Amino acid sequence: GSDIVMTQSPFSLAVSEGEMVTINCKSSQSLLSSGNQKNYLAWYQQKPGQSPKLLIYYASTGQSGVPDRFIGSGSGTDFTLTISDVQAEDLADYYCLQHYISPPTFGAGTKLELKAA
Amino acid sequence: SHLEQLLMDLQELLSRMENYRNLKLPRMLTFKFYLPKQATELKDLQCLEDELGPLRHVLDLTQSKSFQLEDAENFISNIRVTVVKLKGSDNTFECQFDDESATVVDFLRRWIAFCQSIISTS
Amino acid sequence: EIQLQQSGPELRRPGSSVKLSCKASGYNITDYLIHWVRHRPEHGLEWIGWIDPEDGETRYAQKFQSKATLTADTSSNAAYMQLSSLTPEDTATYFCARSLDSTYIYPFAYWGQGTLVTVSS
Ligand SMILES: *[C@@H]1O[C@H](CO[C@@H]2O[C@@H](C)[C@@H](O)[C@@H](O)[C@@H]2O)[C@@H](O[C@@H]2O[C@H](CO)[C@@H](O)[C@H](O)[C@H]2NC(C)=O)[C@H](O[C@@H]2O[C@@H](C)[C@@H](O)[C@@H](O)[C@@H]2O)[C@H]1NC(C)=O
Repeated sequence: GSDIVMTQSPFSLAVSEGEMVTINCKSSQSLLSSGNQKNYLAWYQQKPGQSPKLLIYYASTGQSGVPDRFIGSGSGTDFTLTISDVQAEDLADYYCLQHYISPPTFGAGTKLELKAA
Repeated sequence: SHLEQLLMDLQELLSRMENYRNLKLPRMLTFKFYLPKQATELKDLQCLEDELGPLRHVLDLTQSKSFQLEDAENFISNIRVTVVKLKGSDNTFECQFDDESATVVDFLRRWIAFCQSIISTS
Repeated sequence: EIQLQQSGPELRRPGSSVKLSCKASGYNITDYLIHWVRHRPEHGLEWIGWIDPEDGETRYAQKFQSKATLTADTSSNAAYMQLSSLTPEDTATYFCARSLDSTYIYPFAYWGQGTLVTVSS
């Protein structure tokens, strides 16, 4: 009951190569730090047969080696992960993670599948 | 709202103590604090104000060993000016709460839950 | 270069215990925190707790406070997690991960290959 709740949508998604993908995460509480001016939110990608990998932290900052197609945006309680020019390699599960107040909590996830264009 | 502002400041503090590695004192050591019970009234915020003295010393100390709390002073200042408004117009009423053992983190969480319960009633 | 090698798969009956290991290489495990996160195909990702391997501070999710015990050994450059009173719901893939920075606790990165724990009634 006390925990911060991550509502992630959509649950499943299949699109064609080159199209743009929108994943939404909504939080029951603002994740913005008043002193840091940063949003305590991250995005994870789990390709099949692999461990989860960090894509984006502090809402909009990409990890090294993450292609520019991945754009995180949002502030406060509403956040968005964007993938443009989606590639075959983007086949994975995607999770949002808040860590404004412990325990850190994950969204339910988004399964992304790709089709030919 | 004023209560809205108080809740935010508490949650901001809790956030910092849960995200910054070197803020160990407020996370690991227990002190004897005034904690809110089921009894829930704006008068009871005097108990919170009485602990602001000690709390500043906690933050000042944590600051001196970890340079991740530069805004320690006006943090307490913000909290104090918000609680004094909520307390209402009355001669200062001695805190009527039991004295219980908890960490600074646990202390904050319980005053946070206190605020949230009031919000529900209004 | 940074890697976290986890111990192999485990099989337990309910009420049993299991201790998983996370050996760090490429860096000194003291320098960063170690987080534990489990994955269940129907319930997604779930954070368990973290430990500061330098001084041994631990932080747990309330759900796991009685069940779980985190541990590190500086000599072995390794972190450990023990789960007790196992239930079939505890069937999962358990990951260890490292904090991203040495200063900040979250988020976690550089995850291990995961340890499959199977609990059968
Ligand atoms: C990981 O780092 C530990 C402490 O790092 C210290 O600070 C660094 C910035 C650097 O200056 C380093 O040289 C420092 O030691 C090591 O622990 C210390 O190790 C020394 C011997 O090297 C030992 O005399 C100290 O008692 C010990 N202190 C503590 C608090 O543990 C780690 O060394 C490992 O742990 C030792 C206890 C020992 O079992 C040894 O076999 C290990 O290498 C560093 N780990 C590794 C893998 O290098």
